[PDB]
Amino acid sequence: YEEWKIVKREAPILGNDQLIENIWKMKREDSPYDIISLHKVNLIGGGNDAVLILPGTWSSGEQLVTISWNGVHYTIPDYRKSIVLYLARNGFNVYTIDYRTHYVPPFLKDRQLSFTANWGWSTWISDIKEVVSFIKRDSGQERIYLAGESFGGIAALNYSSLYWKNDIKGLILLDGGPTKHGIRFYTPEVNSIEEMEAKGIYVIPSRGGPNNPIWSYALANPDMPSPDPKYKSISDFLMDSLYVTGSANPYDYPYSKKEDMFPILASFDPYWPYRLSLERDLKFDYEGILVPTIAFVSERFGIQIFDSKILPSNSEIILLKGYGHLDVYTGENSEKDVNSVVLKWLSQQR
Ligand SMILES: [Ca+2]
Ligand SMILES: [Ca+2]
Ligand SMILES: [Ca+2]
Repeated sequence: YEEWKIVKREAPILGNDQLIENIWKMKREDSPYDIISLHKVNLIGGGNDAVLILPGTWSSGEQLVTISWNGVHYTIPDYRKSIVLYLARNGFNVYTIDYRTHYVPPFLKDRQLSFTANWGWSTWISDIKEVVSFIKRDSGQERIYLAGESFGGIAALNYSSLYWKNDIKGLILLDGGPTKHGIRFYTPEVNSIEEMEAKGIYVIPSRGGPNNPIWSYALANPDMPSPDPKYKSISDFLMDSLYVTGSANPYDYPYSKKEDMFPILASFDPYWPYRLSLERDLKFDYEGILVPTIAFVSERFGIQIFDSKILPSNSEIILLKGYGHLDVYTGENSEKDVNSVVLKWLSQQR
């Protein structure tokens, strides 16, 4: 349990052979599935500094680097469309974490998932801490840049509220952070910890991931019939389902593409613990965080949901006009609107 063990050493990234990946794994407690992992990406010959990116719900560090799940590949990553690869190409040591969710078998159900009952904030925060400690030694930085996507932005802020003084020198929120008072991709099956155990429902399933091969089928066969007869094709149905949820804008700028969206949905982890959301009770102190911050907010999703008032005083807020949630993370226009802007912001800190 104690140590990080190397599992992939100096491995070139598919479609990006100037970039290399290292992966380490750490056993945690107390079930066989309590494992975390850490990915590092840098240019051949080395990168500098340290940026850690926290994935969002059902996401993983693996997804953030190779748009894959357990080595199952759905596409070839484009560094222009990937914050991790883009920052690594531009000279940074970039790291990203596989949460414990990345080790859950997709076929488990109901009470077989009871080992996730205490996958709450102290667990997640402890796992992020182990990664940060490793990064400091690996990169040589006393403090790091911490980025977060969606849920990962809340995680970044929560982590920072506890450890910013010794660990964090800059925050990058990519459509993620505390949401507004009572802000209403699932309808909750449980509403408390007691109900979770009473009903034996410990996780929220993804509508993508290994248990939903529809996305991958539809990328290869986009003109097949729609399961919902309102639409002319399966791809039409799936892309419009993303539109309706504020996840994509297929119809106007930034012109979300199935080639970008379907691989993301396909490569998610199957399950996410209820415990994190059921600990809405826990108060984190965001008042003292004196860290330079850049926050990106999608017009079609984030502005409606995310609360700007609770962020550090520094914060530069970038509104992404036309964007759905997932457009923040992929697509050819994300290079101009997100990735290059994060790089420029980082250059202003140095
Ligand atoms: Ca140092
Ligand atoms: Ca399916
Ligand atoms: Ca077809």
